[PDB]
Amino acid sequence: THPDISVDVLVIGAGPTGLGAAKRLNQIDGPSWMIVDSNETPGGLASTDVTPEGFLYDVGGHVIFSHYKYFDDCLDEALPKEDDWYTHQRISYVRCQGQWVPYPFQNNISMLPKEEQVKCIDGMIDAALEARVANTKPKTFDEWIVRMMGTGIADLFMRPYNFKVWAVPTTKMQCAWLGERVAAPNLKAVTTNVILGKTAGNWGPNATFRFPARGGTGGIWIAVANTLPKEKTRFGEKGKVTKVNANNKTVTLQDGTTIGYKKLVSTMAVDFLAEAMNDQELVGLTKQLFYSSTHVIGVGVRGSRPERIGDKCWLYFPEDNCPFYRATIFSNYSPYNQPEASKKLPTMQLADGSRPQSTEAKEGPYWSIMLEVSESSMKPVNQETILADCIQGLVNTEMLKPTDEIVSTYHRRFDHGYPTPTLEREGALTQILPKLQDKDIWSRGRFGSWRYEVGNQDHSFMLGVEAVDNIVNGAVELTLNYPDFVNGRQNTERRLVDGAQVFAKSKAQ
Amino acid sequence: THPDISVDVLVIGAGPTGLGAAKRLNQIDGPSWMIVDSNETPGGLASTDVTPEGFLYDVGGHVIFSHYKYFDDCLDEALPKEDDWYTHQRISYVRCQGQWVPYPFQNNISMLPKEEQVKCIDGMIDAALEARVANTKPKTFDEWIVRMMGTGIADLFMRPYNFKVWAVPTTKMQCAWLGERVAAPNLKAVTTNVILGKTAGPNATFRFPARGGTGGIWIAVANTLPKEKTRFGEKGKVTKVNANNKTVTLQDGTTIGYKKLVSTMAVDFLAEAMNDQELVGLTKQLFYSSTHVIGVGVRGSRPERIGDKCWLYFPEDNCPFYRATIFSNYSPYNQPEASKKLPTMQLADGSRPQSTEAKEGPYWSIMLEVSESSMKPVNQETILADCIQGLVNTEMLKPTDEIVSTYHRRFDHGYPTPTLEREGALTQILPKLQDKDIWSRGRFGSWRYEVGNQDHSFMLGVEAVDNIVNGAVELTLNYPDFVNGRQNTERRLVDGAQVFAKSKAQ
Amino acid sequence: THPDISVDVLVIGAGPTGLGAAKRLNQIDGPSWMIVDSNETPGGLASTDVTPEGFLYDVGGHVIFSHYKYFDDCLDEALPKEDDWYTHQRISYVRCQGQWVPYPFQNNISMLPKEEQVKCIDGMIDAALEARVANTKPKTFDEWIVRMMGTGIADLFMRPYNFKVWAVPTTKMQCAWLGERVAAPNLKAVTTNVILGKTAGNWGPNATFRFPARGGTGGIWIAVANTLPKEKTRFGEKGKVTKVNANNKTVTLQDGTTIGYKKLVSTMAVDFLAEAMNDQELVGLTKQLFYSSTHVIGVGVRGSRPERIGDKCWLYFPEDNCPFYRATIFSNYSPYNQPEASKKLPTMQLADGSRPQSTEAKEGPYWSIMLEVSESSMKPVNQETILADCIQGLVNTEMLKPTDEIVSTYHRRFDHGYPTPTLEREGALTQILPKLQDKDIWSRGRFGSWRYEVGNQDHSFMLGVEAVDNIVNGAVELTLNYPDFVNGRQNTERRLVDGAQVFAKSKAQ
Amino acid sequence: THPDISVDVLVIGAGPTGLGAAKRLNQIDGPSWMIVDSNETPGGLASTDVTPEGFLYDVGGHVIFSHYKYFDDCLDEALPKEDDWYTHQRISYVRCQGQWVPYPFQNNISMLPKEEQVKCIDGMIDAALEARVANTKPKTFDEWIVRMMGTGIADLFMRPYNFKVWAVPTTKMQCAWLGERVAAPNLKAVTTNVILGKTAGNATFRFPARGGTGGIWIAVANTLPKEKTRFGEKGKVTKVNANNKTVTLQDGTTIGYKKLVSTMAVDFLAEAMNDQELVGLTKQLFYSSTHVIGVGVRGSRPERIGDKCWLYFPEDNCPFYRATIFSNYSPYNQPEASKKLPTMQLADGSRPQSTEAKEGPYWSIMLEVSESSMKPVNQETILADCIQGLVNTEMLKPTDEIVSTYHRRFDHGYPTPTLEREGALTQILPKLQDKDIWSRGRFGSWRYEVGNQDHSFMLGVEAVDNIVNGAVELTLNYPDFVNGRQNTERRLVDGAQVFAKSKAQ
Repeated sequence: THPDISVDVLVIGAGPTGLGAAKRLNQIDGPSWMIVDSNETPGGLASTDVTPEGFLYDVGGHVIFSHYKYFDDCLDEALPKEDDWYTHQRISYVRCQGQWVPYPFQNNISMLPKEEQVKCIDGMIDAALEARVANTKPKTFDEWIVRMMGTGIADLFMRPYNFKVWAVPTTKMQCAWLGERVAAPNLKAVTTNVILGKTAGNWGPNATFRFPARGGTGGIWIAVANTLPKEKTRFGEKGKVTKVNANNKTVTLQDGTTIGYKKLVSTMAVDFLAEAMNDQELVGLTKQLFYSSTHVIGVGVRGSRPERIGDKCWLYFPEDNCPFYRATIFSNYSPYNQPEASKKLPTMQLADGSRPQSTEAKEGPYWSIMLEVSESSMKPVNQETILADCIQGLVNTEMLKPTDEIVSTYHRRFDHGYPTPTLEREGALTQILPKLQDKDIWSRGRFGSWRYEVGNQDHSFMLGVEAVDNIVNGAVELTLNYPDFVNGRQNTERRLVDGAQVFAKSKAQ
Repeated sequence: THPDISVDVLVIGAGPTGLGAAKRLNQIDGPSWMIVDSNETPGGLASTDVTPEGFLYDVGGHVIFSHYKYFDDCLDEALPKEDDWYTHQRISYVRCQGQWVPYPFQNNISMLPKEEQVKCIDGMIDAALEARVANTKPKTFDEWIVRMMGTGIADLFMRPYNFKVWAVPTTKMQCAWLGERVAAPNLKAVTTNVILGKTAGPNATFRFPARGGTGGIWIAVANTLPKEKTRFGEKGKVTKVNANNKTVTLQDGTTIGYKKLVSTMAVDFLAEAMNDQELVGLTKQLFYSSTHVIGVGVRGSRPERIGDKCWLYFPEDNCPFYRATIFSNYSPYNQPEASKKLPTMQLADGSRPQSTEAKEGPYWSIMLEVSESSMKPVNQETILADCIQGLVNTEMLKPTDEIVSTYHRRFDHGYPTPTLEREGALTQILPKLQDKDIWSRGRFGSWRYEVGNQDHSFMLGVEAVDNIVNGAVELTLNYPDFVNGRQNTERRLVDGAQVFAKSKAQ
Repeated sequence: THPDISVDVLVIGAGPTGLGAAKRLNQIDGPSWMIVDSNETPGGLASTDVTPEGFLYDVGGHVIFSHYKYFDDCLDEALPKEDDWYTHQRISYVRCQGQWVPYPFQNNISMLPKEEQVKCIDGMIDAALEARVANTKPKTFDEWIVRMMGTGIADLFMRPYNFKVWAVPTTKMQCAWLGERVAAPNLKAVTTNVILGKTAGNWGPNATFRFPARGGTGGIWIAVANTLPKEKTRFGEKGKVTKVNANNKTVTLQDGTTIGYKKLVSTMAVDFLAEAMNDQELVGLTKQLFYSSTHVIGVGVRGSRPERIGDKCWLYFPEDNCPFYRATIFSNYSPYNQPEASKKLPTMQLADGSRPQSTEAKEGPYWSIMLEVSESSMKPVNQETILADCIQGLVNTEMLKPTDEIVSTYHRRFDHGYPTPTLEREGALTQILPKLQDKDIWSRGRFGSWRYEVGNQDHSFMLGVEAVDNIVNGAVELTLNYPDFVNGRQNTERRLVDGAQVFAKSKAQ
Repeated sequence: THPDISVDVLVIGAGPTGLGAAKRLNQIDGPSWMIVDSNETPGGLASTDVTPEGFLYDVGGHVIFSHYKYFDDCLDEALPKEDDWYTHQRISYVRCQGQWVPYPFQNNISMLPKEEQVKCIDGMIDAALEARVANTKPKTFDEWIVRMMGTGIADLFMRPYNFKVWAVPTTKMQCAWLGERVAAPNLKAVTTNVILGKTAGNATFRFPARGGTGGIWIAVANTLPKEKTRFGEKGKVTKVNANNKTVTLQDGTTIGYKKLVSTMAVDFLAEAMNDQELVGLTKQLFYSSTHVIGVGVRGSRPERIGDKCWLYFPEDNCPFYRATIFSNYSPYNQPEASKKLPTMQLADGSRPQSTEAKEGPYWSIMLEVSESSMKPVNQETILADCIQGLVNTEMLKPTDEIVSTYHRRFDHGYPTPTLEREGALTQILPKLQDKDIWSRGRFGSWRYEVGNQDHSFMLGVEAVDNIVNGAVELTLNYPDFVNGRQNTERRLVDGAQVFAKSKAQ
């Protein structure tokens, strides 16, 4: 019984990964292919929501750094205008004891209370002397943190911050995900800055990342998707997969439609994939994995951008005076992420939670704040009070004066937000992925692979690109199995226009 | 002006590297391509010569272990019959003080005289203690050796042997080529064997062609190539390379135009043919050694003591060769059958035969290698006599043994020497050539011994093409450690592209 | 009220320590002095007992190495003839798995089952590697052992043997007592003998110790005591101290006699001293000290000395096929430690434990075996049965045949056998000794100072000598406070005839 | 034949070492003894000279820390009044880049310029990381310095300073002499101070109120029975016959001894013995000569330099390696304000306005300069260069009026801890010992570790105690042992003397 549709390669999911596979599939333009997604808007969790008042909010951060030229070609194609991008300085600050400590944290303890400085330096001196002798590798994320920068810096930043991040204690996670690099501290660099009292960090003006002028991050994956042949695309309720028969290689859609495939590139969460296949073996193995939920809170506020935050990026918060682990002045990325000044809007509430004087609609200008909070069984989140608690924190950290007028609020909860690099992660993945692979199924992506190391928009995109390259050209899936390898090098070989397309085109001439 | 022939991808050289490139270019079957070689018989320095008496002798050894599936696939295609191959045990012995020490050397010191075992163990104990503290990497091959297995084993084996091999002292060579594995000994392993007296079944295996020798593989492989895209013989000899206009001048005058050039000739010859004085200067910084390949056919049965098909390494001074093997053990067709009659040329002791009568066999064969360089000269007139004598000293030939054949050929460019100055030159030479759309690859193409093996060189060409076409990462070129530490299964002789393009017609 | 007797320096106890003080006091011959002991026979716990059948047994071992020339002069004086001493080779064996493993045990594992050789070598290799990096000192006797020769040799010899010796597990003892010599194994030496199958250790022929030709060890201290002015000695029931009044510097004897002193050198067990002072403070502190009891078993046997046991030395037993931790062929030290061959003695029992054939008295020759068993609250000893167990042990270790005729037996139990180098030892001693010192009481000796490191005859003797030298000439008590210092050097300065005596005799001339 | 005099024990030299032997010989009061010295004034190179103007200068420093109670007892006896001593704080400074770095140097790098602190901490971070792995002992003085405090502190202070002191590069000297304390820096201690910006290293030493340091040894000698002494031209040793145990004096007097305690320089001793074997071995020893300069200045003492202590100078803007405001130890080391003295010259070197003698008050400075075959010293200009240095280091204003100058050169100033030292002494000392000669002292034993006044004094004390009571010579053979502990056992009144007195009663 032949299916309704028959393609060589079927890509499920129109996120960075899905589009990655699709963009390479369409570049090779050889075997037949098709891409599906239950959402009519391509980009997935890399999209950009908007508020009724017109405030944009990235659901999945932004690419501050790409490791592949291929990824760059694909972005340059979608948004080819210099006016499509706003280059920004890669900045970073850590909120510690009423201080904005620039990245990296260690090289800036010179602006912490001197007593604290001592506890830190001593801690590193211990880590530096133990490293000089260390003959083993760290077993947990915790051990990895100590060895790298002593207990002192381990009690002020890393430990407490990484809990608010992964909602899981550092002792329950592996550390191989961080890289192959030796866990050894640099005393000279840290002591020097303390002595000179010198402060530094970020990078100027060389280290820069680009952000899309309009539409937020979602606009990027939208533009890319539009470079595809629309007949091969299938987005919306018509593209929602409900059943996956790995045995006869047939996918059933929600309406009932069935698609046959020779190779399957799945970018949905593997735990969902397992159920769609109804394989109690995979469902059992997938349950061994672990993830955290994330609350993306947004806050629009009237007035110009406060001097004390100026040029921006993200801010890390290791302390207790706030529920969020990181924040960001999203208004600093592009003026079009907010309504213009002329736009008039009523004030919903003040920063202290008080009532607005008047309900009248006053005009801008406007600036916007975006932040994130993690949820898991070890770190529960009150869905109702977390938005108000964030606004409180924004005040505690002195990012909002209680007299600040909030014009817009935002709050969405993502069940699958962070593929946790637990200690049991690989023990499970070393079974799951091979099994799926035996069924000619390439499960790749942030939750398709379940490896945070390669969950970035540039990594995920290449996962798809490489999964395909493997299926067709038998290319090695580097990013999937060797994160350190790709990260520690400039990947420039593969381009949007390889010698194949060059020769086939000059072939006509 | 337009050249006589014009192809997208021109491959120069018909060795494993060249044939590797050709195989991928022919698999992809997209962009126009052509492979040339000044020699009319494909295979290059991986070919098999034959003596007038009928003895086979490979000139570039054989593959004991493949690192890629794509390499196996191409071999299966050239020799599809099980009968085309013989499977042998991977084994190795070091001749040290009248003893045959199993590989690996350090795990079998229990074969050495005990007094010597002490000096080895003590040395490793020093190594083990220093490794516990080491915070840097070895800088020379010699440093690496010491850290790995101490001075005891260094003076007994590693140091003397590696000079006989590279014709260059261990102190003049880098050590990164050996891999990125930490230079630290394993006492517990070494001590255990000595204590238990144990000497380290199915075992791992390698395959050798039933007929033709190693060269027979590359001939069969080249046959699966569209003959019209091949040009072997004096008609394919490259005499000039114009990198500016991308044109290659053959010996007969024929000119070939290319977009991409995969050159597999010695990069010092390439620079010459380009008349690029800059490259010639840089290329002079590289170093290499010359190898003498000697072969000896002898009447009678094989010595009982040495039945295994493998390598025998010789660190000592009682023989000029550093490497030897009973080539007749690999396949019974590397030497004439028993019924064939041949006269005795000389006895192993160098004496004269009693008569010139042509008698029957059977026959066994030995091959051995000798290295030559400015730091290690070789008398080409007496080297063979010295080898035979050495074959007596190592008790591989009785002075009474009857020698039936002698083979002797000298290869100018034998080994690409991993010197301390190598990468210093190669990081200039390769990128520049790359800026002219020229992929200089291979044993002497890229000059890296780490990947100068048959299976490595073959992939250097394959990957080079895959880089030119599908924009693949040349992993074997820039990351020997990576490809060597894993099983390269992805790339196949039949990839998804061919499967899908074919089933499409259906 | 004034004491019946008055001296400047009073020495309580006529063991090696007390005798040492007396000898230096008689040599100086300046300040008035007197030495008392409740025992009629001088020598203390370094005496020699005799069985009815005429077998000698040292209750306190014998000197195998002198660390001081002064100790030599005094022995030379007491026993001036060459026919008074027998010089023997310092040899030693450890009984391990049916093998006599020469000292040191590590350098002779080349005699154990090869499977054992492996576990030992690996252990040392681990020890050698950790030592190269070690930046701290061992805290207990156990850590010190592991650091020296790895767990392999630790589980085979050290650990089990040292419990049988100290009646306390190696984890409950300090290791400062062993010396300041760095705990690091010698791999090359050990592996060499294993490879060569070489055997050596019990040094010869210049590593020698001398032994008294007659009277056993006890004869030495009896001869040494005789060199003293008898009117200054007071041994027997007339010399028993029953009370010490530190406040008015008076001692009360059993008969009621009182001796007044300026300085007191008390060589009795410090815990008993505290009790004879009625000082509850010192009694409490002294309770924190720990000791073990020792049973000394003797076995006289008919026949010549077997060939295997051969020469004169000590034998160590880590294994539990015997109750004793060390044994010695006491008949090899001197022919006069047992009856002559013409002496007729009946057979008491056979080694197997059965009753002999006839009760008739037969001739010799005879040989003797001496051994020791420790006792504590953690290692109890059945006093009624331990003798038969030792004899059984001698059979199991194959020192006696079941057919060997036992002619004599000996069994004495010493309550205070060994001063135990527990972890709490110096916590108490650094309190006890100073307090007694403030009262002008030099508490010195095996149980006077409670430090086993210097509890030997040669050490003890000097503890007394140096105590007197400190009292009179203000000398430094090196042996008491710096064990390593004296042991690691040749003490030749102090002689039985110093310049003081020489210049006084020549001034005479 | 028989000698003019015959004693059981003869002591040669009335310096701290010799007097230490005489003090114990007299305390024991048993065997016959006598002590000689070619100088009528006892104290040796621990004496105190005086300028014609009335300024005192110690030729051999002063004790800042005693390691023996016996040493204290003997000074207490010589100067029994409390008014005899002044107690000052133990302190010292290093002059580095117009800065006064408190001791110890490392713990006060927070006084150096910021940039310099980086080089120093970076250097120590290297030293600390290497010591964590070190498995051998330093072979030279230099190696010891590099391991202890890194190359930064080495190039800035230690290396250049030590050459000015020993007149020999740090690479030519052993390092056992500094002690057996593990050569390893303390980062936490050093970093803490820099971080806290705090400055730190009560602890005191005593200095005689009158007569300077020499006054001490003069009083100590006075406690000896004069008939057993013999100081002056009459006590000069000119010959030593070690075979018949007879010493000849300059006048011709012959002294017969049983044991000889010689405290003269061992190289001179060998000469006086006419023993070519020892003379040869003695040549392997090395020493530096020292110049002791004294400056008398009119007016009050500079504000910033009020503490009486040592000031060390590693830099080359002055020839001296150490200096001290000797006028801060006691107001009696210089003339009283009412004293009238003419100005000899100004600190800038120029001439005075008038030659009239004006009143004080006065203050004083002393400094030391080393000399050797590897560090020559011009004797005719060294004084003027030291004055210039005092100006460069800003201790003297070019307008300061100099009222007195002192300059003496000592051939045998310091016993150099060279690499060859022990190889020579382990032969020389035993050989003399076999001849019943106890060659002890600063140049008698040649070991700088124990060449201080408190050590030297004990070298004699223990030499006698060895000859008489058979005591171990700890100070001679185990400097670390005696230094790392408080030596309280031996006292000026031992139990021997208590029991002899109470025996009379």
